[PDB]
Amino acid sequence: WDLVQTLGEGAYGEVQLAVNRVTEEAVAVKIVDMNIKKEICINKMLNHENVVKFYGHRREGNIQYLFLEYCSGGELFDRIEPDIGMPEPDAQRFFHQLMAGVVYLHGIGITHRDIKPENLLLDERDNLKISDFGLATVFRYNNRERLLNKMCGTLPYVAPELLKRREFHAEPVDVWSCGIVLTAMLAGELPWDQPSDSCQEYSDWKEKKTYLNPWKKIDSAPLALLHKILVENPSARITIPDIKKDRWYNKPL
Ligand SMILES: C[C@H]1NCCC[C@@H]1Nc1ncc(C(N)=O)c2sc(-c3ccccc3)cc12
Repeated sequence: WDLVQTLGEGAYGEVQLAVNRVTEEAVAVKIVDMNIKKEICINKMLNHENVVKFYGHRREGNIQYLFLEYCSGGELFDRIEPDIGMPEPDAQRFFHQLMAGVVYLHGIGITHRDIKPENLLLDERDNLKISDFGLATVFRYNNRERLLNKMCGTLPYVAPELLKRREFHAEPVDVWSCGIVLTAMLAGELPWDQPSDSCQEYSDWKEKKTYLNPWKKIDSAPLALLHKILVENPSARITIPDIKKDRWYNKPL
């Protein structure tokens, strides 16, 4: 493989675009200097259209190479116009695909714990794929669930129970982050810096002050679904089987 260019760079390491010397086949290579062992272990379990395909891995010295399907459409983050978002049919289409991916992971007892537009890739046909399983874990062993207690994710995307409870159910945490992603796609704005009564924007949402931004930019139909997902009590929060039945979710656009 010839490393053509950087696709992403950070504290975690880097992602390179690699093109095959003879075939001209393009793949993405995640290069990490030794967590990653768990990322590899989780990746080996996955097989679905709405998850970044894992080809395999190779360790050279103390550096890990993860061979992944190349997603030429880039991050969902870059499709979100600041303070605008994107057209409602596009947001709906990406939300459907996001839900399909999350259903798949939850079905095999895996929680992502880092759902955000920067961790959602688009392929050459604009198909959405869940990416970066470095914070992911097993929450169900054999029809038997375990509660989680890890402080994973970026505060604007995290569910409020992470700040309140000693331990919590895995699935409502991913459902909440998907709701934040949906808000960002529809209005191009994160609704609150923190999911706490101490954050004015969070208190405003709980008080139903939807004449304020970002809610004033969102249509009544997706707003009604957002009112069901962004529920503080994880026990009262909408489950994915009920999201699949929502009026806006099933509205042809
Ligand atoms: C998704 C991002 N989450 C934070 C860590 C970095 C990560 N970046 C990437 N990871 C993997 C791939 C892949 N599997 O193809 C790609 S592709 C790409 C891209 C393509 C086109 C334009 C602009 C960017 C970025 C990227």
